[PDB]
Amino acid sequence: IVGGYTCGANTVPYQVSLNSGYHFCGGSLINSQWVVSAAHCYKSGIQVRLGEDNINVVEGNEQFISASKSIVHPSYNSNTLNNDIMLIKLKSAASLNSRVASISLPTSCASAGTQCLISGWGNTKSSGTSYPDVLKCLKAPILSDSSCKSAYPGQITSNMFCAGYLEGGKDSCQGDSGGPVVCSGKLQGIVSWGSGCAQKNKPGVYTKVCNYVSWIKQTIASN
Amino acid sequence: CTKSIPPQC
Ligand SMILES: [Ca+2]
Repeated sequence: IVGGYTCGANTVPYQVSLNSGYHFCGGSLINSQWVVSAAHCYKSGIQVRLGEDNINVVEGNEQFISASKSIVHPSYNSNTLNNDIMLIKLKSAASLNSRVASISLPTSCASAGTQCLISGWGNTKSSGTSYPDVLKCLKAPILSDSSCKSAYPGQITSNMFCAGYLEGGKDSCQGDSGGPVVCSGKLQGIVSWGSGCAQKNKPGVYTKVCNYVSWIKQTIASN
Repeated sequence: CTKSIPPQC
């Protein structure tokens, strides 16, 4: 997160860290056994870290659970990043508490201008690299589809939306992929891609979760 | 281009 703020310990209890000896992507807990992330975050040997704030210090509320299944969307395309969504099953159920809790799936799609909360442990610099120990937060609006497509001609599908700021300085960045965009208590977006971070006229692009609710529920029911 | 560690384009 570039241009964000320190969330505060366990203020985003659905935020998880995907770990392979280092943090490499985020995710969102949607029930005690399942995490929503981005398809491009797929890799073997994932450990899901819940209840984290400082991801380099043991603070007492962590739960480390290995991923037992990883299910990319059947029509994911790694070239276009269309359908950039993935479901991770935890080897064992997480213990739900005030610091480890799920986020609701949307019942309808969000409108342009809705304010959302974007969070993650990604790079905090638009030029160079600085990775934070503690979770970072950013309040950001959903942009109109017309502005999104003007920023990224030929690249925005009906399963994507832009959020953030065209003036630069505020964005998700490397390490935030797979994590949440939450609007009115609903998981509307997944951090996916963009041209750089926090660059002028290059807002962040996000997987449009409201298009996948049926698929998410069927996948959970059958795995 | 993606916001993973490492990024993919
Ligand atoms: Ca920790």
